[PDB]
Amino acid sequence: TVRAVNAWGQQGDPASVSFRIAAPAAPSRIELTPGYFQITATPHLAVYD
Amino acid sequence: IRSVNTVGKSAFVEAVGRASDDAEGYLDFFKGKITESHLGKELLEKVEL
Amino acid sequence: TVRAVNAWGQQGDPASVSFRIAAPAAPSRIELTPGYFQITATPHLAVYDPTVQFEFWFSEKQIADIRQVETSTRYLGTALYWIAASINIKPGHDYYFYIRSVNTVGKSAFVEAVGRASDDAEGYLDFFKGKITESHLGKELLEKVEL
Amino acid sequence: ITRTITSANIDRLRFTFGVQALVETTSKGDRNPSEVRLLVQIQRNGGWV
Repeated sequence: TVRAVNAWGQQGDPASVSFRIAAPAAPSRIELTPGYFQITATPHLAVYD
Repeated sequence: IRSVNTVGKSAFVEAVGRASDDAEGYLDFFKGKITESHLGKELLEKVEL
Repeated sequence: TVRAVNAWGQQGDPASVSFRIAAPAAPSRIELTPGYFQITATPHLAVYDPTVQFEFWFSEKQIADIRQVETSTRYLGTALYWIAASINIKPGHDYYFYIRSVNTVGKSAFVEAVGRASDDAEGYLDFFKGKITESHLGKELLEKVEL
Repeated sequence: ITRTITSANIDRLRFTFGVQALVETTSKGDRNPSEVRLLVQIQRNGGWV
């Protein structure tokens, strides 16, 4: 909420805006490339993040 | 797999994978280099016989 | 530009200094150490530049134009070092790498490196010097045993 | 470096010195501080002090 203060100290009517901080999303897909005796997992997301 | 940030964590995601099964491709590297030395004792007695 | 302001508010003659923020430099040398079926690329720079991280692009065939590299090749990923272990990597064939440094401010130009997997088959087989037994031979070779 | 003073009425003298850099770079690329030493000499009596 932001209010504008005069030189004499008075305060105007309020104006507001709301935002959200969010937890990361789960991986959309996991790529598995078989190896000799190893397996490699490279997770990927739709959004770069 | 779950994504982790400084602010929070996501939910787990499941993936299933296996190692490589193309044994012939791996053996093609040893196409000509197997000699009598690599043979076992139970196979050398065949050589003498 | 810095100027000195009096107590009464006046401003003095200006003084100036100029600096430049620059994109990271391209890798100088790329070290390629062959493995069993894997190749390891470790880029290096003359200057330390702690901010830089390297970007690897893998190509089966040599690319004629550096501008074409971004489209034709495949984007392996970004890290300090990368290893490419898969079936497709074979000792007989040659494989090409393209590496560019990436920062928050900008990116460098692509650099090309050519590498191949290890070919010392006898050194690998020395691990199996005595452990081959009758089980490991195939059917076409066991009929030899009976014959 | 040496210079001579020829003015008649002076009461104090100020010397502005400095270094262009002091960073020391290791083989790996780490950077460490260093040090340097200076002496300011005036020819009192017959010998430099």
